[PDB]
Amino acid sequence: DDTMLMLLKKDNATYLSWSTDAGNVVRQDVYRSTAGSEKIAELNSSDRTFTDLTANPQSDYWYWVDTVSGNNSVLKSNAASTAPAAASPECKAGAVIKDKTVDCGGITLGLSCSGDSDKQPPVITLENATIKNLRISEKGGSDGIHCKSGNCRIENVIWEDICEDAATNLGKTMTIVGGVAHNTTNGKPDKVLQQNAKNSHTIVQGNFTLTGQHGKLWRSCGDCTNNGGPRNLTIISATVNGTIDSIAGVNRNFGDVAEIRDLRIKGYKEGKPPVCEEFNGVEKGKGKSDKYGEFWDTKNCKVSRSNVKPL
Repeated sequence: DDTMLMLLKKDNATYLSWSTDAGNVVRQDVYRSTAGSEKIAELNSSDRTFTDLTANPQSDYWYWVDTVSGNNSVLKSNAASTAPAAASPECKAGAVIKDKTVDCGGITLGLSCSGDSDKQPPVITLENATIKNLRISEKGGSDGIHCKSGNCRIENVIWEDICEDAATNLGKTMTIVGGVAHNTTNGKPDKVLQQNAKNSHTIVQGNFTLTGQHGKLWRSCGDCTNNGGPRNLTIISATVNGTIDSIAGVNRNFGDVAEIRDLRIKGYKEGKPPVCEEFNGVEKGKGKSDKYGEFWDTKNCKVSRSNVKPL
């Protein structure tokens, strides 16, 4: 077994993100160098990120995560450094990966970033496939990672700067596990997740973390050509350590369901940001998509106020 730990020192914080294949985990421990290191956090079994706000900004640090399994075995990750100093051969910029799992070993990949609104090429295309331990470059964000078909998993990816989208789902299920996505504001509104296919499901888990200044996490298209649903989103666990305009927008009439379980937002107050907003979805050229507002515990917004907590 191995745990791959990566970090992003950015936005006055140090973000840890990792993937592990250790089965049956019950606890995770976070260590930071300073008697060669100290335990700075004890975590649940499912988180795959951690935000360190107590580190000295001027110092360079090393980090470790330990996972504890049911057989009492403790697995230590690689040491990860905030300062600079194995990858699958298929880990290339613009690659199309099919029916397999690919470990990029923490390398950085990227194409370019236009700045225009037209569709940009994905840095990675997944067809019923999984990618893990990858950094998408600041200058080559392009259109991030695409799930083109089947079931895709996106595990421990760090978006240094979202270009067009972070991830786009056309398949059956797209599951994001841990990872960290940075964005800077400003001409389309910024958005993290993109999901145009119907009968589709995007899952966000492992405490996937947004940092910087964001627009929307996710919005089912309100006025697209051949619009319809259901388009589904499930946030098992996520953290927004920064600003964001809104979380999830669903079309009430097309059966979209946003289910949100464990959402943490910096300085969260009800309505700031709105969490689940319901809209009327329309066909392109047949009016605008009206906003009904923010809702809780409805057929389309499966989220309770207890599912969202400040930070």
